Amino acid sequence: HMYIGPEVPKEDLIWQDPLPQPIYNPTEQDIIDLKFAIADSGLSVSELVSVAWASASTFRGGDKRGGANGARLALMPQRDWDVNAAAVRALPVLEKIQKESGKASLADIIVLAGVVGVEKAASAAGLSIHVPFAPGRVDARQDQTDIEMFELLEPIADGFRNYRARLDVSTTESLLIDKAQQLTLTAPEMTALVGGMRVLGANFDGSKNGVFTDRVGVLSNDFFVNLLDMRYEWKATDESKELFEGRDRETGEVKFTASRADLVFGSNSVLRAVAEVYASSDAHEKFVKDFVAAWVKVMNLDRFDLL
Repeated sequence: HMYIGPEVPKEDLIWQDPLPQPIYNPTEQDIIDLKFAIADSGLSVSELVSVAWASASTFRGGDKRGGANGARLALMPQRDWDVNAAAVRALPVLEKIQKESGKASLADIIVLAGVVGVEKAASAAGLSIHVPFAPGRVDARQDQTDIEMFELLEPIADGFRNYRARLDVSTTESLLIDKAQQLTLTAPEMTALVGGMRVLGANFDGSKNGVFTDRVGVLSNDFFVNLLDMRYEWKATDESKELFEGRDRETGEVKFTASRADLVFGSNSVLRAVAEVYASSDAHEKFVKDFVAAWVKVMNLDRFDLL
């Protein structure tokens, strides 16, 4: 025997010292294992969706900064932002999962969590769908973050989580459009994300505003069906016109509450045309497929390495 054969693969070698900052290269089986770990973590759909959104939603198309790479949600100041309060209570579990595994960055794991969330919400609505996921993100550390000569702004508003920091007479609807264009979303993709994320229970503070469904955590088209249902009549609750009550016209009962961010989807002609497609009988699969595309789009905004 002359030993001139192919080099045994690195996956077969018994031992190799841990790098103090490992390069990761998760295998398909690595990703599958992480998925099961996340699904069995006891994190809810809403939390899985929340933590994923919070990490990714900082992207600015204007200059191409922000997004889920680097995992700044785990660092200051993002970890402490009011709007991220719900998201951040899920981090410690992914942090532990990341350590036990050592197969992927925390940056990747955060987005994987969103993938698992959307998949579960989909099966709860009677659909098996594959949510695309690309590994490769890295974790930034606190100092690397502190030195950077660009600035990411704590958001005055994020309509996708029905968050509005203070009223200053810039309208909530225009602030939602601003966020959306920062993320380079089209009007249809913005529309699927809002409706999706509403019924998923992704409001920053657990409020029921715009949550037009009795089955939270299920990726249905409930939001759209109930928003366009003429059975309901919509009234402002006071002079601000920031908050609305939807009452059954047949029985008088107050069924829903809503903010301006929710109501605009039925109160602008273009958005409404989109909403009425998603409301359609038998448009559920189509909605789910547009929500997924939109969601994955947002999750990948900053992935210039996937050149």
